[PDB]
Amino acid sequence: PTSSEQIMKTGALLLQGFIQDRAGRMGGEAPELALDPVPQDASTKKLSECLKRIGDELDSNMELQRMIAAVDTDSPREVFFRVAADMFSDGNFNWGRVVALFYFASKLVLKALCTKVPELIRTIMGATLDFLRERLLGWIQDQGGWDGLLSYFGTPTWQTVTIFVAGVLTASLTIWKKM
Repeated sequence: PTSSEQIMKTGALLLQGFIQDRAGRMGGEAPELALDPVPQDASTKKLSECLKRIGDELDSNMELQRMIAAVDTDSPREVFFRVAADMFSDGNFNWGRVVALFYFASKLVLKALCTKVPELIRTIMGATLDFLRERLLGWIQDQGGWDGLLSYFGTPTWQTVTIFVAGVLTASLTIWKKM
């Protein structure tokens, strides 16, 4: 539950489930994912549904979409890390930054699927989970695991929470664009 193995596993399945959902929206079963889909249990599915709803709102943030559409790199891992390290360089973590990270990593993977480069999939997911372990694992264990993500976004004005999620990601992309 709060074990490092469960926290890593849930992070992997959350990232996978979000990518697979967007993959299916664009191409049904056609996209070559190159990671085996894992059936999700009841608790993890609730987290995946939360991330799905936040992802849809982030998709409708114009400034953020402009910034993400502006990344066109042969090395998505390098921009992923620049954004990840900047976002968490302040040392004041909360679930909105975690969500923004998983959202941005998923978009990087989707641009690889959409360009028929399935090896970037494992590279980006590997980097995301490595970053999860090195930077975020201690804080998530302190929170009691992933369940608190659900509390964070469980309010009627979750869209106002999501302004700050989009905001922190836009700020780190602006940093990377000036690097």
